[PDB]
Amino acid sequence: TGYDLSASTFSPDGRVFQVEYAMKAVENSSTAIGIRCKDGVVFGVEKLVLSKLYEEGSNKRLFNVDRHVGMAVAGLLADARSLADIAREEASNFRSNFGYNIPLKHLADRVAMYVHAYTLYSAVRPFGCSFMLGSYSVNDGAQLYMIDPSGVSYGYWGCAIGKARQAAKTEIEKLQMKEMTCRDIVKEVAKIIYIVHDEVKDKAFELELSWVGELTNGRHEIVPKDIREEAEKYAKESLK
Amino acid sequence: RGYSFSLTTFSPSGKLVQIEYALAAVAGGAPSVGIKAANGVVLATEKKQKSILYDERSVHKVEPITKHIGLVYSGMGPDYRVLVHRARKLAQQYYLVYQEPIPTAQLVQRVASVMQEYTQSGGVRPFGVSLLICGWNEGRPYLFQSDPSGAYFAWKATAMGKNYVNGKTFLEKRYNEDLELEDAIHTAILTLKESFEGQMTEDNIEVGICNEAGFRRLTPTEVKDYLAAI
Amino acid sequence: MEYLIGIQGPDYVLVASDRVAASNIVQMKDDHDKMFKMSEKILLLCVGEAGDTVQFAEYIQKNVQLYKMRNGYELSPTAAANFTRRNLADCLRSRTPYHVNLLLAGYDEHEGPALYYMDYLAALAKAPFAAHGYGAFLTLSILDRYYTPTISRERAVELLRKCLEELQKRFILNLPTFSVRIIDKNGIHDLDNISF
Amino acid sequence: TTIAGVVYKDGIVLGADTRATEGMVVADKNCSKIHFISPNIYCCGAGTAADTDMTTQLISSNLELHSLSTGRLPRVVTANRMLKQMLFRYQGYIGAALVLGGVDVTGPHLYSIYPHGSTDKLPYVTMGSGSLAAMAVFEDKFRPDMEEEEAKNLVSEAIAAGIFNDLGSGSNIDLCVISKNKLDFLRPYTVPNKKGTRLGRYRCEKGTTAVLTEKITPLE
Amino acid sequence: FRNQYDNDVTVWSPQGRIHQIEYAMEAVKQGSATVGLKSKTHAVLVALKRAQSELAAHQKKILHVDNHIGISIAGLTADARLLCNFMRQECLDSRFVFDRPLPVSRLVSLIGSKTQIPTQRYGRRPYGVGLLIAGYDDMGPHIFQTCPSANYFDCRAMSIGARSQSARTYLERHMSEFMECNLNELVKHGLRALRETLPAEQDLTTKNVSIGIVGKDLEFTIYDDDDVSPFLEGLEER
Amino acid sequence: SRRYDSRTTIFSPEGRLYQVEYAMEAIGHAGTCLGILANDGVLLAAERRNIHKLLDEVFFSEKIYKLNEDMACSVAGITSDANVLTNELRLIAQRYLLQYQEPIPCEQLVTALCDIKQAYTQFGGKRPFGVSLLYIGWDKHYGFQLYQSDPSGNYGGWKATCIGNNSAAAVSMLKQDYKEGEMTLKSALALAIKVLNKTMDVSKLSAEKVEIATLTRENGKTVIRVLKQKEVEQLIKKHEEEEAKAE
Amino acid sequence: SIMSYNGGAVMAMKGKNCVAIAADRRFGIQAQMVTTDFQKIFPMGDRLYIGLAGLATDVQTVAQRLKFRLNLYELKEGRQIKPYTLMSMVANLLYEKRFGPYYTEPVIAGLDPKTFKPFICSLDLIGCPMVTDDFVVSGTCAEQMYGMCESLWEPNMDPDHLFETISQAMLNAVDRDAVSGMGVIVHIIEKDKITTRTLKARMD
Amino acid sequence: TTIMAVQFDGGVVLGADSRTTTGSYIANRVTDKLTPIHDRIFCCRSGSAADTQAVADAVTYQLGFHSIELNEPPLVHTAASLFKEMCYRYREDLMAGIIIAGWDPQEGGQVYSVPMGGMMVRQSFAIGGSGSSYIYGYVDATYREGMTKEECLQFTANALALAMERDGSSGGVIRLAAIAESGVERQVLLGDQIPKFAVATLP
Amino acid sequence: SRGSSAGFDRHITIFSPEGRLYQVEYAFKAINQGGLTSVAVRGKDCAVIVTQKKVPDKLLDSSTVTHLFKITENIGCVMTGMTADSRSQVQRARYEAANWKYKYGYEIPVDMLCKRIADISQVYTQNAEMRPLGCCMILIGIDEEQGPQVYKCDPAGYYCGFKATAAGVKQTESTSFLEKKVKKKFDWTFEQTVETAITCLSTVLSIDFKPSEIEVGVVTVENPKFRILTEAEIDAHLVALAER
Repeated sequence: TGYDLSASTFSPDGRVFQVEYAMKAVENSSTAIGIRCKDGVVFGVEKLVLSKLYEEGSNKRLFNVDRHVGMAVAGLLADARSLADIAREEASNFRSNFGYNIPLKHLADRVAMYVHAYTLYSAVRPFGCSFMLGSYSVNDGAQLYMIDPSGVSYGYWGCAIGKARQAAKTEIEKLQMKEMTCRDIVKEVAKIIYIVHDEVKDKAFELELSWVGELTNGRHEIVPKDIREEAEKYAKESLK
Repeated sequence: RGYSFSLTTFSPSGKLVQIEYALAAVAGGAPSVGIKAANGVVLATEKKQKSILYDERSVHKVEPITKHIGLVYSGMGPDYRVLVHRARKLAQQYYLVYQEPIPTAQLVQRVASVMQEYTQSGGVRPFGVSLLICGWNEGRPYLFQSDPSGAYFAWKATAMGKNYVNGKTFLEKRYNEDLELEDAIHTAILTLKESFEGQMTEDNIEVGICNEAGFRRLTPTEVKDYLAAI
Repeated sequence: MEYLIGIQGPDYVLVASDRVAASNIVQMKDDHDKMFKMSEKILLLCVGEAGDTVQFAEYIQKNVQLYKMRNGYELSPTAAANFTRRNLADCLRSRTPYHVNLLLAGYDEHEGPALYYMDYLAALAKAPFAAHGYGAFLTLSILDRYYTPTISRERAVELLRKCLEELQKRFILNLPTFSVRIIDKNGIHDLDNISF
Repeated sequence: TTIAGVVYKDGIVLGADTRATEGMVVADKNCSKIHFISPNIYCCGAGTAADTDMTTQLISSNLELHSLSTGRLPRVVTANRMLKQMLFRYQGYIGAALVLGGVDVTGPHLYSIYPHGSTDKLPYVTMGSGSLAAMAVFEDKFRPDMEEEEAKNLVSEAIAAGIFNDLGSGSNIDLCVISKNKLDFLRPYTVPNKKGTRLGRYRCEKGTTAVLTEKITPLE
Repeated sequence: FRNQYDNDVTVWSPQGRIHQIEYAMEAVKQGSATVGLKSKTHAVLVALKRAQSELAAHQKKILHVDNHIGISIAGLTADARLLCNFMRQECLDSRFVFDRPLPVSRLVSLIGSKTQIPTQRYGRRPYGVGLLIAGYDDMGPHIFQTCPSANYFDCRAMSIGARSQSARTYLERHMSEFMECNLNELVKHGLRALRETLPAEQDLTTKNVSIGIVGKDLEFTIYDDDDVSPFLEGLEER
Repeated sequence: SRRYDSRTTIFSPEGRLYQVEYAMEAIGHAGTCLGILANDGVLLAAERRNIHKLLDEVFFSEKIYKLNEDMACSVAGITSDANVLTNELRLIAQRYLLQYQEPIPCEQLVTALCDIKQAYTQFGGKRPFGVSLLYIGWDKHYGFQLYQSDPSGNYGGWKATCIGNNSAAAVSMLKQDYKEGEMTLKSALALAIKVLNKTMDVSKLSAEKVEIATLTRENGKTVIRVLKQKEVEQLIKKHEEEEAKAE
Repeated sequence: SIMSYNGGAVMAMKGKNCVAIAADRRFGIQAQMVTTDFQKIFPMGDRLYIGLAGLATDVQTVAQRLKFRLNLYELKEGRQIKPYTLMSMVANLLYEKRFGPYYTEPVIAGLDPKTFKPFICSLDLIGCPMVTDDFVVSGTCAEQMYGMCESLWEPNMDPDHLFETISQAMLNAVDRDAVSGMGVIVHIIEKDKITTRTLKARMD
Repeated sequence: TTIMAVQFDGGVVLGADSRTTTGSYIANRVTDKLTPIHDRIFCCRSGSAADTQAVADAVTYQLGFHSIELNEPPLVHTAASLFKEMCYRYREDLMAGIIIAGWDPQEGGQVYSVPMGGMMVRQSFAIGGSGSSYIYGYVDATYREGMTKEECLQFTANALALAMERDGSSGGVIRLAAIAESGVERQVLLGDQIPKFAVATLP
Repeated sequence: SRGSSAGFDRHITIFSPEGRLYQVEYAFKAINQGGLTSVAVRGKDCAVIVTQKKVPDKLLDSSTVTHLFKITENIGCVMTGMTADSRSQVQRARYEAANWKYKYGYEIPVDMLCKRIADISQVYTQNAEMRPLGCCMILIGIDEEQGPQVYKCDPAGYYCGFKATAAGVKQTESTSFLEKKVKKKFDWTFEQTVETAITCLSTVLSIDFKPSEIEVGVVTVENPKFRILTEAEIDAHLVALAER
């Protein structure tokens, strides 16, 4: 080609191909979904544990980047931890300069502009991960954004990032999620993660769940093991 | 963050091809005419204004630098804004040091030095503009051209832009030393009409004059009056 | 306090300096040279704050010798004086000032002989004679009394000895010996040390 | 130094004395203390005089940049911001105590810009050493929306009180009248004190001063 | 079709891959095998030690990071030492600021944060070393695996290096026994995993075996040439 | 970034510097400039390439630049790089004068500029200054001097030399007509216009197309002046007469 | 006072198409006279002088850096400098050292290089220009000099009366200053010549 | 200077005097010491005039940019955290006691003191300046829980009039400002509008 | 020539042998890669924005998917092109407007903010280490002396004032249609300007809009604040032009 070696180069069509290749690195990752609902946001990650020799809890893809924000990533997971620590730095400095918990819109805008800052220059490459930020407060309500390697930050009712994002989104669209509590959204999320998992390819994965919402007083926490076991039980019996 | 190497280098024949390609950008630009009269300098240019949705009174090509210095260009407009800004700042740095209006030739030296710096320094292309810099001091009018290379010439009358060589033959054929400033405005409009193609109005050209009263752009009513019987 | 003196004749510069290094009660060295050969016809005589004298003057000496190495010809004594003055004046308002009092003696082939006074602020003054130290207060009036511009160097050594005899008679510090040099067209010459 | 300014109905009248003192000795009898900033804005200067000179010349340069870049008439609030942010930036070590006044699209605006960077937008301000004499005249005789000649007479009366009541003030009254349509820079406006005329004729003649050496160096 | 995609680390391939990262992972696929593994009480690193010649000594594999953390390198030894000095400095900073041992997971997260930086900046290169990090803290023993892809792995047991697929096969086979082993059984399982990486003719001697153990009341101790003989025998045949 | 790098400061496989030789080629296509040493002066003689158009001739010369009280120069090559170099020469001469309170000798000034040109040919990755210079000057050390620099940062003392267009034929003529030690100022003016007449194959030699500057010593002062075109016409007509005396 | 360390006295005086600048000649450490030939008036052009009083190291430094910036100006600029522009150059050079200031207070006497209009000004140590039409003074005998010049200056003096006026002003002012004197050199700047005379002054 | 801000239900009432002194010379006698930081947030300035003006300008800048980023009206706690950050970071550099008072949709009318040194505390009423010392006792014996807008305006005007009576650095006119959801109502008390208190003359 | 090339001139922002800069022209193609079109028209007492609003996904929060941006209270913009590049210019425009008000005491004019963002955008086209932002920014606002102002800056750095303007895929069709509806008259009111905008967009798009499919931002001389019309208000204008 000749036009895909730099993030400071357009195609003759006007395409920055390093950004598109970073997004193709995103669509090689297993599916992470997140569903914003009436009382909160529930994330769910199809965490493929590649070897049996890893601990159950290795390579976590759900990140607490502030005590009201969570982060589900999909892509090159080192860049994901880099962006998670950027989001932590940003929420920390927001609280240190302005004196309150950062709004999820403004956190996602600042971290998306950090992501866009590596799509302009040849001295860096774009991040190879998309990620979903989810928060809850009394004023802002449930909120869910998502930021791709280009740096586009949109709001979502249900979002899906990874290799099976189309199957995940066409199963999220079947839900009237706007009128549901999080305790039903977890069973919906677990159902969708077990539906979209390919089982002839890359078997033996783990479902990594979390919520933030009313039922944690705005705190972003992973789903407890009893609720996560009954969500996986519902998803196993519903997958047939 | 930036590059630290010249993008303008020498070719085996001795050419600096990026300067010559910036000259290709200048030669494809809108025609500007400068004429140094006996008691003033006229700078006339052609507003390439298709698409009447454009606010023709929003962006000026003829553009003052001091009370007594005004520019006009041919080539890439945003590079011209950078050179306008740098020329205004350099002129006021002279005024901050010496508390005297900057001489025209000294400003042309400083802005040509800026345009030199963007032909050798790291990771830049040259400016795709030639300037026409008019000015009055010591009772004497000045007309200068700053190349994209950063070399500067002093002209009695010259033209740049599209069809610049035939415009310069026309200015060779029309200009004489005892020509006054209103005759200079007349012959500058004639030189722009020589390669205009499309019915001059008061809003698709732009004339600025410099004299002992200083530099000023002409208002479009005055330009319409200079386009009379024309 | 440390004493310098220069006397500029028609075709020579006669300089002398006290030959004493002291530490505030004791004369730790009684054969101490305060003269610094810049080039073959330039002496820089330096007194002042301890440490600053040797550091500054060896800086000046290496830059004048480096000029000769770069260029195949020496600095003129005027150029050496202005170079010394320029470095001292630049370091005056820096973090590390040099508190040094300077007599730059010199013979130029075209300009003739030249003597330069220089205080610690770096004011440069060409002079037919000059002196530093508190002994200058006692000796410059004798020099005003007896110097004529056409003085021979033998009468210059006798006038220098009058100044040093005044320092022995009237000045309060013991300054027994004086390193005496002379610069002319043949270079710098060690004369006899005036001793008491 | 006695500098002052009022806001009248159509604009600004600034005023200054013309004495420059070096110690308790008059250096200049005809100092110019009203400085050009922009064609609509001047500035009276008190304090450290080289600081006021270099400060107002720098802000005149910055507003000429600003007005060539915007193509508009510069505001007095822009000069006010530039002055107060720079004088605060230099911690009061630049002693430029200033009376800033001009007329824009929004009307007349008057400012007193202190050397630490505080500013007061007032209808009438005084600065300088004789500022309290001038402010006595202002608090005695000011009315809002006065005519032009009433305001000029008021400002020159206040500057004259500073002349005749402060030892650091004296020798002339300069005015600078700014309005929406006009700029009158009146120098001198009132000359209160003249030099007393000389009684003895001296007339030092050739041969009075003994000369040792003489050099004539011709030109062209 | 790949020649322009594999020379810089800031270049993605059209398959969404960075080839310099994969090349630096080949750099640890060609280091000598080393085995990490843990019980409920201990975490032991077991490393082969190659020698450039018969007369040369063996290049050491197991390093010291702190009194509760030890690592075993694989890949480029200068990047290994530079990264180990980073780890030592972070553990010293933790014991100076907090007067407590740095948690092993947080140190491994700092290693990931360090090594991700050159995988994204122009002209830089991935640290071509994979670590097996044995640590012990309040949350029990820990075996970690780091990659030049900057990913870090939290392992029940792990072997990296050349021919470590056979060791990973052994460790997958017998990892259900590790948590109830004592120290000596755990080190013998690690030695059998390490011995699986050898050719058919090579057997573990006191020359080519280095053992580093960190435990509950045991600081990180490296066992070398004469010290490994209480562990190497034993021993079952292959 | 390394793809887009130009590598201006690397050697050839023959050990040559490509950018220095290409800038030298650019000067080989530039305007003709020559200088001749004499016993009572040094001259410069420069072809105008910005010759015959609607130009103004504002300055005292197109191609002659005064460097201090005692030296002038003349350039051939990139006129913008030439402006940069002449400004730097003036700065070096005034920094010497600030530091020593005496005017700079000529070889020191030329050496100090050639250090900057060598610095842009060795490190920094920028293109070299594509300007050759001819330096004229008096000083108290070596007297009337004539120098010649190039983009490499080389220089040399010359008694007669030429840079620009047709410098090979010009230096051959300056071999075959110069007399070592027997040159006065007027005879060197004659030689200058002879070499300029025989190294311009286009146009009749005209006095509107050359700049000639002299550097003499009057009363202990260096007099630098570019010769007015009345004098230059008189010297060209003298050359016409001396060629009409070849019959 | 650091200004009165070396002493010094310069005044400049304006006439009828001519200016006069004058200095004392004493260089002195403090009370110790060192030389009697110290240059305090410096030529900055054909018809344009600067006179520097104050600290003698800063006298020499400001004269040399001004001649530096001036020779760069006259090479780049292609003309002699006007005296107003020289004044703004000196004011810039001194105000660059606003908090580290050159202990000198220069007077500038000159004629305009085009219309030969007389110019005098003085500056303070941080560069406040002061253009007068009669006289500027500077140095350690400033009050003496202002008294003598207010007493003796007349408007529109031919260079004979101008020389006699600045001569008597400098002599009778420096005979009341301990750290000033040891000779008075006077420059008379006309459209056709410069007249440099030194005066018979008291040497005590 | 006397500055004051009192919280009621639904908003706050701010109040300041108008005297700027240069020693004992009244340099400005009509000083506007209430500064609109945002549309429903003011600050009361006491201390060094240059310091308080520069800090109020910089917090106006930061808070306006913050509110345009977040597409929200700013909080009063946010404005006070910005004043606290700038007055604490430069606490050796500044002489600035600020009362930040305003309204926000999320928490109501709020008054925060950021005194010299740069701490920050939410208060029901806050006084500051050189003259606030003279009215500590009055505002303690007079402040009531649950006052209206008009009672808080009259209480602020009374306590300011008392402090302006005893302090020499306080005086001039009383500039009041009540900030609520509906907007900002500013008013100047002068002459007989300022509450008079009878001097105890000898009977 | 005829569009020739020599060297790296198609890869970094240096000149082609014709004097073109290919990377800037490719950024102009990158504007159209987004696939939306915005139209802004200035009245006599108003200036308005209309733009497309594609939510094809239905899991997108439609309130967050926008191209209208409040720069200051008086100045608003629509963005057209690459969304993250656009949001970067929105953050930079908000910075330059806020910094202008801080440095200068008065709000930034629309021509000065557009000049500022254009002078920022020029530097991308001259230094080779970065690419031009592939976005088109159209600022609107009310000037205190000139009334309504619409201004557009581009990836090249060209800004001009506009009587009406557009950016996007159908920019040439919108320019032709607005040359049609501007030569005869300015079609002016607040009602006629917001209808000329929606007619231009729904004419060159031929979609016959629903109120949930576009979004509108206005500035007027009476209400100088940049205000976004709601779905009810855009529905009122769609009823007003659906009855013709």
